[PDB]
Amino acid sequence: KKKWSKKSMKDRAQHAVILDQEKYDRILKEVPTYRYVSVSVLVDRLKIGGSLARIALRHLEKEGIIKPISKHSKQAIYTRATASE
Amino acid sequence: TPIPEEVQQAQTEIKLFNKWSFEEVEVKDASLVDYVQVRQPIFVAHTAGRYANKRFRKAQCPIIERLTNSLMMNGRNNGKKLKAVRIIKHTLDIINVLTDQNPIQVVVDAITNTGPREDTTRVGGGGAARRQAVDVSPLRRVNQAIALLTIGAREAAFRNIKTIAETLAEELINAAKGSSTSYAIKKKDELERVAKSNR
Amino acid sequence: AVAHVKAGKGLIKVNGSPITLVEPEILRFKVYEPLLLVGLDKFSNIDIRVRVTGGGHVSQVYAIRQAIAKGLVAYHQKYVDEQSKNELKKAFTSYDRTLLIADSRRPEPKKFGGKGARSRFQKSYR
Amino acid sequence: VADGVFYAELNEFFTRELAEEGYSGVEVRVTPTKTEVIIRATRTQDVLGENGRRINELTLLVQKRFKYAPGTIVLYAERVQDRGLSAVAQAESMKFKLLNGLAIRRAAYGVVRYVMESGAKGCEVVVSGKLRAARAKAMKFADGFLIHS
Amino acid sequence: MPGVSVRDVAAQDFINAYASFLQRQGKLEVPGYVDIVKTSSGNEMPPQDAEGWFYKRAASVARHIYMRKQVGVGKLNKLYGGAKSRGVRPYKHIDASGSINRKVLQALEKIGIVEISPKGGRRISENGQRDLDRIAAQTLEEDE
Amino acid sequence: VEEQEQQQQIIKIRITLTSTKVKQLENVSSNIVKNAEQHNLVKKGPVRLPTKVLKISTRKTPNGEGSKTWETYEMRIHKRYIDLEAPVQIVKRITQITIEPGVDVEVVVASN
Amino acid sequence: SHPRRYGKGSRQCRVCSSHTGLIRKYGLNICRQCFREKANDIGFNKFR
Amino acid sequence: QNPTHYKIPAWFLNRQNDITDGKDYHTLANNVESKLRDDLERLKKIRAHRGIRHFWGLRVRGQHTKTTGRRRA
RNA sequence: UAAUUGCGAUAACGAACGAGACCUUAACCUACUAAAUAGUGGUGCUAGCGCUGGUUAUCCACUUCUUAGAGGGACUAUCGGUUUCAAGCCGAUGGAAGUUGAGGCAAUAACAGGUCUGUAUGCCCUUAACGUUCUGGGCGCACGCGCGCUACACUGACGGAGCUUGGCCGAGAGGUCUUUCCGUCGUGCUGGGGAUAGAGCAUUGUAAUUAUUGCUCUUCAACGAGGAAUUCCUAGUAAGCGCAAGUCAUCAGCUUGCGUUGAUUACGUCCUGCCCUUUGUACACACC
Repeated sequence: KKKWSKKSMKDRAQHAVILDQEKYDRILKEVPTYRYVSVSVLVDRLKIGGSLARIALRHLEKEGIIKPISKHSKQAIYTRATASE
Repeated sequence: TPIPEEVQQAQTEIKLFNKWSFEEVEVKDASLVDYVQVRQPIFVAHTAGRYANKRFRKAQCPIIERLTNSLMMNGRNNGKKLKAVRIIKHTLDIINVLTDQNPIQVVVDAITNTGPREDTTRVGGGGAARRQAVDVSPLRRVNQAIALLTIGAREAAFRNIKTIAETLAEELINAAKGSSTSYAIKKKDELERVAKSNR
Repeated sequence: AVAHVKAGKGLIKVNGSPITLVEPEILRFKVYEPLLLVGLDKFSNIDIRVRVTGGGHVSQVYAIRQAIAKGLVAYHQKYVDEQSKNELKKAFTSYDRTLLIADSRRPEPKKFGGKGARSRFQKSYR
Repeated sequence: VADGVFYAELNEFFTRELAEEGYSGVEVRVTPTKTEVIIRATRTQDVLGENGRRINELTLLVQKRFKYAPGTIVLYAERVQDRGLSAVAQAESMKFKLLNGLAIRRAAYGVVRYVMESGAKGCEVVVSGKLRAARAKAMKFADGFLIHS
Repeated sequence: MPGVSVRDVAAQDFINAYASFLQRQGKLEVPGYVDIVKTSSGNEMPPQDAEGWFYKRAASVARHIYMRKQVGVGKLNKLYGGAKSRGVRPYKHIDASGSINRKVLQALEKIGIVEISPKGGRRISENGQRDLDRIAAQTLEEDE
Repeated sequence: VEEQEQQQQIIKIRITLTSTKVKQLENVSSNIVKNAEQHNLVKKGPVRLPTKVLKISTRKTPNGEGSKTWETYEMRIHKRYIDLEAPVQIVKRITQITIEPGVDVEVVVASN
Repeated sequence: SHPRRYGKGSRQCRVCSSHTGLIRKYGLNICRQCFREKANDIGFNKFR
Repeated sequence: QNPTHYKIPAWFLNRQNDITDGKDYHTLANNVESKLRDDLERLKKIRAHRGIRHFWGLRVRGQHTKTTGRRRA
């Protein structure tokens, strides 16, 4: 085969992607170009695993920096930010 | 005394998943626009056997209806409509989210670009087999457009670590912005290359 | 009481609706309508005509759906509520007419000639 | 099913006894523990003959298989109302000439000729190939209307 | 609104809500039967704890019961399960479900929830509806 | 269960009359007669109840051999006509049994 | 003279001599086609 | 390889000698793969058909021959 | 025009027969006449907190379910169009249009088709034998051909969740006192695929080894979507999920029907089968 990485959970546990680098670069940097982007498009462009992007979104959610909506196939949209309304 | 569905307490109520409007959508191409009906849909579905009738303007069509149906199908095998609607429901939302514009309008834009000017049927006559270039016939442009866009989305899903809805959005946006990365536009530009030349 | 049942149909599933006019709460299988039904965008289809009309509180729709494939159902349920009103207000005749409706297809499953693999589907060899 | 099963044995057994015999047609009607058995035969003499056994014997002959009950039976003699619509004599008369012979082509024409005089609207005779012991031509011939199908 | 809601919510949001209430019961003894492979081919128990094997099987069966009844060991088994004829290369699934059903049904008898007929099947009791309906009370408020 | 009506009080009534034929046209007619008799007699019984259908339709290659399409073709429908009386007198049993129009109609008086 | 057994199993007509057959009615599977025209049983007259 | 609450020791009176069951060896891995290698010779010293086929060398439990085995050899 | 189908001409005037009509029924409409299997209302037992709904109750009604009949059959009287003339073409309404849809009622005669072993009769073998009643064994296979069945994997794979029992009780298989959401997946020849192998357990049967089925358990086989190439199908049809009937002591699925899922293309004759006319013909069991 070809080979093979990003690769999770072991990378998720260790500092290298969880700490700052992945959440700030990947998830947070993308958002200024598009206000919302889907969780699955975001997986594919970043080259980040679906499971891997999912915990990171969840940490961010808690923070209140991002806001998800839903759909069953653990698809949905991911939005950062937003407003005065 | 109520309780009931939450929508707006009303107005004219836009349906189409309840999320988006159809009337705003423009088909730029004057020729194309005629065939593409969007004077009054939603997204529910329907069959109706309108019949093939030819030469003049043939039948009714919804662009969306055609798109869901191609997805279930192509391909190959063993796809159900509950999942097939679902993926589109999400796809429309991904597309809107990427563009910041009405998902139907992007769909239109994709289809109008991917639909070639001309095609290349294969005719045997005398001792040999020629291609002289052939009519597009306005529904067939549409059908081909959707099919091409639909194969591309499938091809990506299969190969790469992606759910369909995103592959379908990506392939559609990319066509909708005239980039050769999309399967659909690349084939359009090929088919029109071959047809112009083979004359 | 008030009970007008004129029974539509179009595709499989049988919706009998006996309608006693009050609050706009709706039942399906005698079970509340938004909550069961879930699995929706096509469910809200029904819901249009107990909103957009400007009559909300005029219909407690009691609908009992028994039997097939969740999708087929939706057309039948609607017809019965529309015909009933058309009797009483004949002036709200432009409520059946203008809100669309009708077909069905009606053509549910077709005949089995022998040797066809599923039915006419001949099979497969030179 | 099972009431039909009762039905399901009984006629074929009537058909097999009511075969070659010189007679004419057999309806059966079944009440509880009796079988009507109406024969339309001249040759009903052979089956009948009072007390003895004979009259009983073909009917009682029904009794054993599948049907029914400690009992006696009854039998009624009958006439014919035009032989064509059902019989056994209609079959047999051609069979009796097809034994020792006669002109085969004449027999085909003749048999059609009687019933067609008697109205019929249509009569069709078909006769096996091997005429004169040759090959098999097989032969038809029909007059009038006549429609099986 | 709540009682009627036992009957009339979409099953899952009902089962999810209900399973936390079930969690309180003392019972819930699996004794090592589950361990072989209860169902088709990848059925084991460690995801069972939150709303698993066992716990959804109870929670829901109770959701089912309210609306329906009467029931039995048999009725339950394939409600859930497959066991389709095979084009003879297959399985899709083997759902057993003869062991499974028995384990769920047994616990319920101890608490006093379910009752047993002579001809009829499984009936719900006064005890059985009470717990279901009372918990439903909490459910509807969360949802809206 | 027993639709009460003297005779030292009738404690008999439970009749089921099941009439099964090949031909619908012929069966109906016999059926009609049952209904009228109950009405004349003293007390009125219910009319014809015809429930559900018995099919064997069995699909068989003739056979050549080979017969590989185009099979030749064969249908059993039939029909069960279930007639109660509201009251089973003695007189009622006798008139119906004595005069019975069944030809192919197989009529079984059943059962206390 | 002694006795014997074994090769019990299903039933077939007399009218036709082959074992293989269909039980309900009680004749063999072509005998059944001959019989099917007849009608005898409630049902089959003919045709589909 | 072996856990606390579960366990399996071979029991039976003597003999049968070969092969035996050893009470369902788990024990899976090498001991299973290397077990069947013995079980085969044992099945031969048995005189089983299953053992004679092991000696004949052919598809064991009689596969169809209308088509098949073309990748295999 | 599917139709010497019907019309208009005509050295013809008829006339049969297939087609159609006819029947079947999947569609249907039912407002109804009929009756209740059943649907639905009124009790009574609660639960939310007769108000809102679940359950069963007594033959109390009417009805889409039921079914037997009726009637509604739907078609260019009926609103419509240029037009030898009868027409074709397309459209309203309706619930579908002039072939309303199936081909299931399919003409005669042929092809030495095919059947003597799915169903008798000539006639030879022959005749207390290719009678007889079995018992044991055979439907192995270096390769070809056929049909069929499962895969290659996300529209997926896993687990849980949306003659027949009641119920104590079972690894599966069984014996009886007894009447579509969400953990999981990481697009991996694997959590794919189940081939093959091997030991061992219950039942069908007297027996399961070449010739049962179900398998606990464990070997983990090829195959990365298939060449030269093929078959059908014109919307509930292709294609896909299953089930029951028959088969049947057992048995791969045969053959076969019911429902369920549900698509694409349908102009035309632009390799093959056919039709009528047309001419030529050296053929005539017929371009083999």
